[PDB]
Amino acid sequence: MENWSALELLPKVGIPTDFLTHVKTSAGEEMFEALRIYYGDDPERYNIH
Amino acid sequence: FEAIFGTFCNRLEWVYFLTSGLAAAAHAIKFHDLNKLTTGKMLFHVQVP
Repeated sequence: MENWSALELLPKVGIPTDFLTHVKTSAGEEMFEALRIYYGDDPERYNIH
Repeated sequence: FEAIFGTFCNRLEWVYFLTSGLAAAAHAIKFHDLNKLTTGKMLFHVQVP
């Protein structure tokens, strides 16, 4: 595995998990469509800003 | 008498963009021409190791 892992530090800071299942389910289906249109459906590789 | 024993036509072969090998280098999409004011500004922030 890694030399040192940043993933250990995100929960301590307050940034939860990978955003994959989180922002989808925590959206209430209202933030989900906004994310799909104004942010992107695949945050890896690319994202719009 | 004088004889005619032939009338012939040229059988054309059709060419398509998507069935060509050159198309592999492309990412071809069909879209509306909604007058995008010379949209020559695609700005990218690309992560660098």
